[PDB]
Amino acid sequence: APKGTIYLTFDDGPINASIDVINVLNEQGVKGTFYFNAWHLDGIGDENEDRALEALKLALDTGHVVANHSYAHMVHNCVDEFGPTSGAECNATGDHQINAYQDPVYDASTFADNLVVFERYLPNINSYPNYFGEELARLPYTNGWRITKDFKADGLCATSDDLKPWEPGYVCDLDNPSNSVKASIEVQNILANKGYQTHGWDVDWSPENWGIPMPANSLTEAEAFLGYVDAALNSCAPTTINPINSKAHGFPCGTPLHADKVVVLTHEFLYEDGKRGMGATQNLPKLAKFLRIAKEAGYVFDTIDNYTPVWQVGNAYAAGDYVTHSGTVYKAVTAHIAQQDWAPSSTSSLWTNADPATNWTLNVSYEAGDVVTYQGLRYLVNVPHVSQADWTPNTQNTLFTAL
Ligand SMILES: CC(=O)N[C@@H]1[C@@H](O)[C@H](O[C@@H]2O[C@H](CO)[C@@H](O[C@@H]3O[C@H](CO)[C@@H](O)[C@H](O)[C@H]3NC(C)=O)[C@H](O)[C@H]2N)[C@@H](CO)O[C@H]1O
Ligand SMILES: [Zn+2]
Repeated sequence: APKGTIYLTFDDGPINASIDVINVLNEQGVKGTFYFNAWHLDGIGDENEDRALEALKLALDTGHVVANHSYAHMVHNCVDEFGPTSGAECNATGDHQINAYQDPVYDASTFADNLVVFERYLPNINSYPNYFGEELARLPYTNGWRITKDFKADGLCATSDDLKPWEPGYVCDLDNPSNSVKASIEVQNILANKGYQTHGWDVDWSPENWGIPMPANSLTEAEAFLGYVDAALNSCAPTTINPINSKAHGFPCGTPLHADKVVVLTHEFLYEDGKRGMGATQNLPKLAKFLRIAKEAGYVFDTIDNYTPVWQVGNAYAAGDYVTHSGTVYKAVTAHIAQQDWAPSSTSSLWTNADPATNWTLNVSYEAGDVVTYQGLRYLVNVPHVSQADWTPNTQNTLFTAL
């Protein structure tokens, strides 16, 4: 038996430093989840990205999961007209989390255009089992969560309308949050309706002190960081974390799917000797040590696509157990042994659809007070039922009422 499961996640690649992080993981057989922005493939990301596409292939060919972090990390929302140099301009002012989300519908279509750009550089990318770019996402700067119908969170302080949190006068206020944070929540609901899950994080391997001249140099030591991981296990880390920017407000603490797991967040550019410090010189052995000793401490590493386990012939499932089957979440209705001829489906009596989306869907267990969207209209659930073809919201005056 294992102590728990760590999910190593790496934001904001593929950059030339993705290559070196991958080789450290590959030396120890650990596989990681990589949330990628494809503008590094167009070389407009203002980093070292000569080998970005080489990095993307190395990740896929050595079995790491690739996931959708949007095309340009919402840098169009920081400049006034997004173009080649926008990545460089926005690094001058450092106004990244300021007005990070504005038009939710445009911002969300940035995840769509991400996929179009990947498939253009790696035209055979859909043939990799590891490519989850259509199904797994993470919002820039936001500790947001869309996991199941009953497992969602939101980062209510992750972005700002005016000031940075280290500037005098920054007041957060979860009761009326920033228009940027409001926009970020709409983006998640849009992605959820497209069939995505989104994962935030339990722990952040990041600078303890971003203000420092070389902020990559202040990365937590591995031994100490194993301490933050042991700290975070079953302790509902996303609400207790610091700063209040990276908090996941509304995290369903105690939820069963999160038990015995820790999602670690890091950035590849923290592992590069360069503009942010001695990243490779100081932190690549940090990461190597963390794998050796976290294994010793009793952990097993995995990738986010298994956080929600895949339905498997031969496993015993209990009522209320969550699985994934074709990138769609289901909750067991009936304890049973899963056999090949009754996998989850839109008509299974053994399973109900539990995707965190909000359009009306077949085989969902609706509670009263739920709202669904159907043929462009919003209906409210008057009576708890499991939906089926005959009960479309626009024909069942009893079950649904139009808003
Ligand atoms: C500690 C704190 O006050 N806030 C934490 C955030 O720092 C952090 O979110 C991360 O912020 C980074 C700084 O903005 C940001 O890096 C930027 O990313 C873009 C895209 O790669 C680059 O163009 C910028 O150069 C880069 N900025 C810098 C200074 O390197 C990260 O993308 C973003 N995730 C989160 C997670 O650590 O936690 C907050 O609490
Ligand atoms: Zn990011």
